[PDB]
Amino acid sequence: TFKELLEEVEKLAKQLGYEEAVEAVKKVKNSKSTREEMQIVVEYLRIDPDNIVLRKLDFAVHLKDQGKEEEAKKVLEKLIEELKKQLE
Amino acid sequence: GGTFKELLEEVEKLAKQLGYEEAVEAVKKVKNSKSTREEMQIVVEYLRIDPDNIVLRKLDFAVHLKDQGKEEEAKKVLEKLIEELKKQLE
Ligand SMILES: [Zn+2]
Repeated sequence: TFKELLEEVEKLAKQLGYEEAVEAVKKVKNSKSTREEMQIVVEYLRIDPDNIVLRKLDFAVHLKDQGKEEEAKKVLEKLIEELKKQLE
Repeated sequence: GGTFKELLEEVEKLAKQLGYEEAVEAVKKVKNSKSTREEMQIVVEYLRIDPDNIVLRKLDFAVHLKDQGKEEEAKKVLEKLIEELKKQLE
């Protein structure tokens, strides 16, 4: 699921020491709507504009906002793969 | 240098001069948009094509801010982007 993929992202970014990213993913994972998800993304984009997790999370939430949930999840699967490859 | 749209016109001209063709067309489309919902629709289609383009990234953020009714902070983002583009140009 989207939230399950978010949880894996959060674990990998945590293992990588991305604490701002961890905070935003966790808050998006616990959001009640796409509006709130996107509000969270915007706040963290302000704090860390170059962060690869934030940038991919932004694009995925955009896709979820459009009802393109499968593509949104494919974005996170690719982010998970990138995080893993930095880690192994 | 004034409204959101004029700032967008200036981004569009500098990005054109630098040769950012995708970002030029996105900014042109955002500028001619009827709603923040349309503006965001355009940003997303162009983020898919070129996710690392600096103009697209700042445009996305400015449109978010406009979406939240923070029009003045959105203009400030574009003003910072215009400053950066003018730096790489001269
Ligand atoms: Zn965005």
